[PDB]
Amino acid sequence: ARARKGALVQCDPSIKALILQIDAKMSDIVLEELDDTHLLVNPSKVEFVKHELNRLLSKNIYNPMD
Amino acid sequence: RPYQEKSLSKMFGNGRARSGIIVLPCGAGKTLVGITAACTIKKSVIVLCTSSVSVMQWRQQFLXXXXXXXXXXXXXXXXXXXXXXXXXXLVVSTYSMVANXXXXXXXXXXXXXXXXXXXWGFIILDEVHVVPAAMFRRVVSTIAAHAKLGLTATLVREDDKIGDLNFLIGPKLYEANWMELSQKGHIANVQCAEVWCPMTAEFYQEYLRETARKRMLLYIMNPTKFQACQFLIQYHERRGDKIIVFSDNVYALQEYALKMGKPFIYGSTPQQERMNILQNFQYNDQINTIFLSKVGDTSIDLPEATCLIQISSHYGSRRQEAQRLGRILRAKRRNDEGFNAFFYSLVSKDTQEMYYSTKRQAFLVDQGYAFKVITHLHGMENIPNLAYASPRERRELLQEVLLKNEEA
Repeated sequence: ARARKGALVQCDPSIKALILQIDAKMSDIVLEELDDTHLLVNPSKVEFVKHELNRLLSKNIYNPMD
Repeated sequence: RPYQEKSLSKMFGNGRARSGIIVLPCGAGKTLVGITAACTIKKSVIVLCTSSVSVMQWRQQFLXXXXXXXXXXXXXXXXXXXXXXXXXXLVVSTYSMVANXXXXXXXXXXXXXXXXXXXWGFIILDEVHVVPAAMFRRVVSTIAAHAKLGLTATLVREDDKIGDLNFLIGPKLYEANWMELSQKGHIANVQCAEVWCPMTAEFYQEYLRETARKRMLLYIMNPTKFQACQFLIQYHERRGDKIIVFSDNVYALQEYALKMGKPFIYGSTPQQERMNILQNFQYNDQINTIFLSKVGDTSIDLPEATCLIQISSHYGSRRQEAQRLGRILRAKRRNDEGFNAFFYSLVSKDTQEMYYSTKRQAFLVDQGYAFKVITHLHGMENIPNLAYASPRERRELLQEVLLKNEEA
């Protein structure tokens, strides 16, 4: 009977935990935890939530191979 | 072997005043090249070794040539001594015995007689990749001959000191390509393969909350690594091939060893039990999966088991694992029409250890070996004997890993 607007994010559980860490560091990110592979996230952050993801997967991967 | 005469042609070119490094596989006959050079020079030859088994092998090569008992071929060790004679000599010494500092067991004078009387003329250093260290610089600083030779199999290290050997002993003269040698002699085809196993959520968040070497205790103890490990073990046992499991960590080797119910060899282990496990691996067909640590790999390499599994690993020591892997690969030679050697690297996604194992695979690319990635071989879903496949066993294993973190 209620309807709220958000951003449905579908990803693997590891990326879900990473997004929960983004919400744990910056706040005002994740609105709800739907299941193991979905999340309700503030739309105005999605691009950021994406870009930061790249950053946190750029700090994790390393691999300069030089 | 043709490449051995290709190396001896350089000695046949100039003759006098020469020094360099010759790269030959462990399965090749570099000791035969040392014997031939000793026959060409005919002088007091000293062979620097780090283990007594290599001394016994060099003595066996001396027996393959001629003479060892008469007062000419000497033996230097911490147990006994043997006299020598000029104009011709063959002796093997230990790095730790010649180095030392002030500890003495009334034997450093016996070495300072071989170094004081000036009975030399040919230098042979086994495994030159270990030379980058102060003790070896002291050994070179306490010796001086007319011709020097460096027998080694590898030289990949990240200490940025391998280039110094170009002036400490001499620049590398001949580097044999292991692929062309594989065409000359089937030294087991190298199939490099990384197994990408999924990572659970709890071990992922706990893995991120951990750091340093403690997070390795959360990277190895992943349930999917146990499931894929059992799948590879049962698969190789179904193919009728023996399995060798490597692990840089002793605790993980004991965990997988006790959970798989197979013999294990690690540090502080009695030598009689090690020899018993070796004989059971050589003769008993019921033991086709052994768990070997660095002690079981550096001391002895067996020509059996075409299945090599890698689980535990340490940061930076990827080149050493590539050298040991190369030793197990070169140790398997018998000229077979098939002869497919399989190296598996059990790695989990989003972990800090796979990104160094990729550097190890880069070392495996520099050698010309073939590398391919493997996400998952279909067949593990049909194995009901897999452990830690149920959420109950995954939670219990999680509690065990948490207790292990509380102990460390």
